[PDB]
Amino acid sequence: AKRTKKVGITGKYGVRYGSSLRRQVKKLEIQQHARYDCSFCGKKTVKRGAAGIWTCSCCKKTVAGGAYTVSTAAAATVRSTIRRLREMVEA
Amino acid sequence: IEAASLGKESLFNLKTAEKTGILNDLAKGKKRMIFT
Amino acid sequence: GAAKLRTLDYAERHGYIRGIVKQIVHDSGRGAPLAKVVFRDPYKYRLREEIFIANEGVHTGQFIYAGKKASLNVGNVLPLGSVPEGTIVSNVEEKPGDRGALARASGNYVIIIGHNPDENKTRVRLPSGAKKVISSDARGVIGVIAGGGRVDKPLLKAGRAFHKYRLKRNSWPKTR
Amino acid sequence: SINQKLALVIKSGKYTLGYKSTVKSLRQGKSKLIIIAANTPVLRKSELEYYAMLSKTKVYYFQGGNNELGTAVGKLFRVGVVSILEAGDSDILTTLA
Amino acid sequence: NKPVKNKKKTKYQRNKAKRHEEKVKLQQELKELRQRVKDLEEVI
Amino acid sequence: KFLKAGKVAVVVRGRYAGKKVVIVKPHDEGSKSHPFGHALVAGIERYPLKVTKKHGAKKVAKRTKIKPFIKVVNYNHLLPTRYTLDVEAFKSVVSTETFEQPSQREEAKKVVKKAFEERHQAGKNQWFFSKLRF
Amino acid sequence: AREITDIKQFLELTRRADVKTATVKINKKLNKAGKPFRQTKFKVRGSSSLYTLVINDAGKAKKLIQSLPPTLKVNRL
Amino acid sequence: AQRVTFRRRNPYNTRSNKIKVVKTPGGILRAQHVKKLATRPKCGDCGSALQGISTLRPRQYATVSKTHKTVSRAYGGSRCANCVKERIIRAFLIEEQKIVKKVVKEQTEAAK
RNA sequence: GAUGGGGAAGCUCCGUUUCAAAGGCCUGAUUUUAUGCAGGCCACCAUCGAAAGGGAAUCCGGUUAAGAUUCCGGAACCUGGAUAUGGAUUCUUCACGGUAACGUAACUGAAUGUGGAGACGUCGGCGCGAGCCCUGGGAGGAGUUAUCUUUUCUUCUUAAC
RNA sequence: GCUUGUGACGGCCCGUGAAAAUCCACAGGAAGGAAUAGUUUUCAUGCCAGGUCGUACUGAUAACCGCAGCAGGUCUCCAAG
RNA sequence: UCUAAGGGUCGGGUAGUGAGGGCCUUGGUCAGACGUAGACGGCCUUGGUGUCGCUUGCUACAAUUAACGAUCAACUUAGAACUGGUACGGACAAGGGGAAUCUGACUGUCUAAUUAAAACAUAGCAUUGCGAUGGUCAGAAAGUGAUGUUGACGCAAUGUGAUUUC
Ligand SMILES: [Zn+2]
Ligand SMILES: [Zn+2]
Repeated sequence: AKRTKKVGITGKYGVRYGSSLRRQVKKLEIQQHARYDCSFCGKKTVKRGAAGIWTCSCCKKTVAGGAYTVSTAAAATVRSTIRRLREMVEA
Repeated sequence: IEAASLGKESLFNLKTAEKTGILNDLAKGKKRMIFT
Repeated sequence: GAAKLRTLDYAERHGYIRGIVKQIVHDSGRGAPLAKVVFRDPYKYRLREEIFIANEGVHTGQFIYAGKKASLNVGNVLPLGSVPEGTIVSNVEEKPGDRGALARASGNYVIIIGHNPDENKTRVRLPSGAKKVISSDARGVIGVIAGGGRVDKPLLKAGRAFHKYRLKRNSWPKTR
Repeated sequence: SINQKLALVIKSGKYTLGYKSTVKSLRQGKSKLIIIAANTPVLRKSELEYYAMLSKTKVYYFQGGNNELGTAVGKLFRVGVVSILEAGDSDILTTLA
Repeated sequence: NKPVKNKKKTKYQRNKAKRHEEKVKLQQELKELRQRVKDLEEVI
Repeated sequence: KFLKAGKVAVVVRGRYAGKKVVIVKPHDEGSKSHPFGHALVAGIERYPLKVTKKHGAKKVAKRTKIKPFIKVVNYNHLLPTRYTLDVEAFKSVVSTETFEQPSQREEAKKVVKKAFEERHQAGKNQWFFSKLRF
Repeated sequence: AREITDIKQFLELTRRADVKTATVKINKKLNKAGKPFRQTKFKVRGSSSLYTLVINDAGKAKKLIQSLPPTLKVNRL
Repeated sequence: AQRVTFRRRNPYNTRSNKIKVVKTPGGILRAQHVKKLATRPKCGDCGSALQGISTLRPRQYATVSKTHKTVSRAYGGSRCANCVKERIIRAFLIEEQKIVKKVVKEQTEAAK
């Protein structure tokens, strides 16, 4: 079930560093150590190699992304706006 | 999707072959040129 | 190797030159990952490597187009005059020939405000918020520097600070 | 809708799922239409287009990746390319989509 | 061609097949020894 | 239905990968010896060297040499093209029974070699006699 | 050290131009828990390699010993 | 219970000073220095260990024959045959695109 | 850390590739001017600095008062060079086989371009191998035996290549 | 089981963990090469040669440093029941 | 002194047709050099160790009891009787524990030889400056050197030093 009520992945830090700091570290840590889907082959085979570098286990593609998650919201919106205004350049 | 689109421009294009007009001629292999 | 754009030449001034991304690698002391991009030397029959700063979305095996008439896609570098209103660039050249000076840190970019009639000038909003006018011939990579959100994670440990700052030139631990 | 006509074809006609089966069908001259995921590698896309041009077969690019195409066809696995061998009930062959 | 239809040889049957191959190869090597022995008279 | 005799394909697997062959006999059903859809094909192992105006007579004669080969090929190991090449000059020599005899392979290769050399000297099918750069 | 199997190759090798010395070695062994039998090793000394031929038949070994060249110098045991 | 020593003068457990223990015809244990293990050569495109190629230290390749170092195919000793197949297909389709695109360009500039 | 340069009254200093004429290579009856070298090709800067990093290749047995992977005996390997015989190949000149992964005793190659190896952090468990440890039978040697113990100890090994 | 080597994996990093000599291969094809005759020293065999300097012994409560032949200090390998 | 539990490897058939491998008990033809002896060996079996069998092709419950048997091996656990104690982790090895107050968040750090902290550092916290014709510094000044393989998620200086709550 649940070995830890609240602390979660932050259980390796014990009682140290303070509750608020452990909470702040928790979300980014969960993002970082997670396994993400691959946009190129469609498999959940993408893991971080270093902060910003994400590699797919299958299809062996390395992509650049966020420090602790594959994509950032800023990058997603920049991608979408580039698409939109280049379409309007065409039109 | 955009990576695939990036490749499409340089490699063989079925849409461009269809736009060329002659289709069955190309299927029979009527146009041939040598480069390099 | 330093992270610099391609040296300016006729191909990038008028048409486009196509390179391919070979690897996306980690640079010691730098937050942003680097991209190795191989181009064909227009004069000599030999391949030339370049070390760009990877933007978010750049991936191995991708085609990167550099020049005035290259597609407005993330990863492609363009003269600022070739891009429309409101675009977002990275590694922006301050002036033609410097090979990139603005918005090089992770998660940072430069927005385009508007162009100029009288000459080839463009104005831009820098990450801090300043509004600067550079030569419209200055190049930039489309997109945002990869590795964003890095500063959001607390270090939590003097040891993590030690490992971070031993690679930099900043003196650690600090005195005075 | 495109998903609805694909569902009708899957529930009524003949289809093959996968690159090797669709290439075999194109080689044997059995296919009518090939639906190709937007996520497919560009080399495979161009090769499939060349095969379909040689076999006089229509090519439609599905909007979405392997997961989307698989779940649209109605399977629980990712599907990259579908070949339509018979569309006796559905009218997907003639529609502009 | 016909479909795969799965199925499997287990462990014991594979052991017996390997044993038969070893016995056959042992006899083949004995025959090779006989061939090496025989030609001595002819060469002498 | 386009894999037939006379079609030109590109070998993509095997020792002759990257060469251009012409299909002399397609067995879509297969056979007992090759239980897969295959094709008897004839191709060029060594392309003739590209000559120019300057080259002398002996130089041209020695640079227009072609080494052919004959092989049974799985369909999955062919990249079929849109081009056609007249196979009638060796349909009789290139057959199923030829591949069972190393000497018959040799004679059939002689036939295919002289046919391809005649076509190249006549100037036909310069793409088929052109080498792929990959 | 190399083991040679063909008797024809062994004889051609013993007639080779660089070969001067050979050795005949006698071993007492058992065949499949059987009676104590004789094994004759012929070791021809080449420039690079010593070539060993193992014969398990005493009569064949004797006849080969007769078949050896005269100029070759043989060391027994 | 027999204890051994390094036989060269390097007294340190370095990467190039690794030993094994072997029993000799004299019935004693002895150290035997072992060379570094060889690495399989890798494909020039994908980086996978290409098969049919011997695994030797770099200087040792100068001693073996050609057959040990190559396979009988284009790019035999350098690429892994799936990369070769993709290279062939890409070259062919690049040529085909050139033909079609040139025809289209000529017709377009005719009708433009 | 020199040279090229530039400083400094000077002993010398700065800098490590530049603001240097920084050196190699191919062809020629360059068809006339009659005994004077012509036409071309390619780009980069010393050197030192590790007996623990990288790195060609040797093992066993024996031998001395004191030597030993170095001597002795036997058995190998590396590098460079000259070359001959066999094999292979060739009148389809520069090999055939295998659908394929690929195979083999070989199976020509200058410029030029490119790739691999060298060549790489730390921790955890899992699998496998080697030496050692423990142990059974049998063939030997030694100890114990006041009483008991088919017993206690020990030899039965195998290098590079 | 112990020591050690090794394989396929997993974890950690805002830390992602040398270079060069050197050897091989690929692409290319300047060329050269056979019929009462050629080629191939990346197959086998055969021939020749390998200079200079270190090499004994200790490595520590007797061989080094502390004015000593000091109850001190000084890197590392093997490791039985 | 017992009891219970925890494993490995091999095991499918005869009812049934007929051939295949090997010293083929005895019996049959061809037939091997050396020192009265003479093996091995180049050929065959319906037999043998209703005509056993070591082998494939197969009908016949192939096993829904292989839910069992033959064979091999290691040390762990749990429990129950009995039994001697002035003692049973018998030597060795090996935490004293608790209730309140002050202090520093912590891990860490320097005083080699009388001063190891309440001081230094630390992640976090806030402020301030800098877009290259720039900032911080070194330097009296410079064809001023570095930071700089640097570009605001950066560089640097300040002051407070975990975190929460009141
Ligand atoms: Zn992927
Ligand atoms: Zn590959």
